Amino acid sequence: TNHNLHITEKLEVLAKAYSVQGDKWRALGYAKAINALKSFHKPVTSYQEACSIPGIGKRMAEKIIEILESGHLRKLDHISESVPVLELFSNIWGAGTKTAQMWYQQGFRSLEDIRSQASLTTQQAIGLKHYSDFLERMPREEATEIEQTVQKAAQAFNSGLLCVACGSYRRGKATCGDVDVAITHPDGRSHRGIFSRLLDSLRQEGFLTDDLVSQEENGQQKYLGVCRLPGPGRRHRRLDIIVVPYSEFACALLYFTGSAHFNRSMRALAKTKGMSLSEHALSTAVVRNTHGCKVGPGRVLPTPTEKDVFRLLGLPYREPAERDW
DNA sequence: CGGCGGTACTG
DNA sequence: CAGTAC
DNA sequence: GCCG
Ligand SMILES: Nc1ccn([C@H]2C[C@H](O)[C@@H](COP(=O)(O)OP(=O)(O)OP(=O)(O)O)O2)c(=O)n1
Ligand SMILES: [Ca+2]
Ligand SMILES: [Ca+2]
Repeated sequence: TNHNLHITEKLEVLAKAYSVQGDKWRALGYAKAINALKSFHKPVTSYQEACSIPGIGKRMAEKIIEILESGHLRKLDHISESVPVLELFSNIWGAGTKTAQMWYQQGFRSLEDIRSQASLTTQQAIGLKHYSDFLERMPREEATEIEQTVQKAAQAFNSGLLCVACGSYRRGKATCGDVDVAITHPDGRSHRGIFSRLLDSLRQEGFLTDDLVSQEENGQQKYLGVCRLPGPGRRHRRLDIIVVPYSEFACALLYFTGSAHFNRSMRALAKTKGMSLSEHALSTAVVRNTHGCKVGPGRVLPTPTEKDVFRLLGLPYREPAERDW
């Protein structure tokens, strides 16, 4: 469906360069531009046509036409030499751009330098230890196996527990970066307490190997960690689990499915219509002072299904595969 | 030009 | 609070 | 980077 693949391919490189350098807004504009380019019903044939597309302005149109007519993008040949290294360091889970810059500034140029000389948080050490595993997208069959491991451990405490793999898996992609499992109960009550029990059950199976984010003191809806399927040669994989009350399930699912750019656009649109959208609920506009500052949430508008959220936002419903932005 | 999603942990 | 993540 |  992407009729501008040669253009978007080269735009994404520049976008990634801006991203690993910490120019997050520039990268955002690029992301919206590239998404708009991939959804266009036709290969772009002129500057004027490109400019008429939302998300694309003069500066982006210049590059689009440059790639269209020459087949190349000169700016790519002028990208800083630090960028491949900053990208290398950014590929470590737990390490972002500030950290990458700092490491580069300290002279580090390889994962080996990071291993032997760099100061690493617990999360960064886990990310470094499983660098290759976490960087490799898994086949969705493996994601299925992981999801059903979690589901099997969950429904053992309560067979009525609903478990849905979200993220790229739910959007139907052939490969997944990590497994995203949402859990709830139509009951409305028996979703409570299952967090500790599920985590313990998965730990005793030897399924969970590392924890990145899990605040267990709190009787907590989110877990970020690492798992590995039983059997020889199995890779470590990133696993994220959310447990939500049924009344929020639709917004949770929607959030979890994404994609992230889809979520940002949808929340922006909600904001323009005097509403607020989060993983918890679709609500009315947040409460503000004389100053523009927010001081309180808006009133929750009940949403049993994703379609209800689309409805209350005045949007045509889209299946998960149509949210793959 | 200023704003750019809404949220949550870790240390 | 800065950084990072979903 | 784009948009209003
Ligand atoms: N900045 C972000 C990152 C993620 N998400 C949400 C939407 C995503 O779909 C979901 C899962 O995040 P992932 O990092 O797992 O991204 P995907 O599953 O969509 O793709 P991938 O296969 O690369 O993991 O969380 C979001 O709202 N905002
Ligand atoms: Ca994922
Ligand atoms: Ca994830």
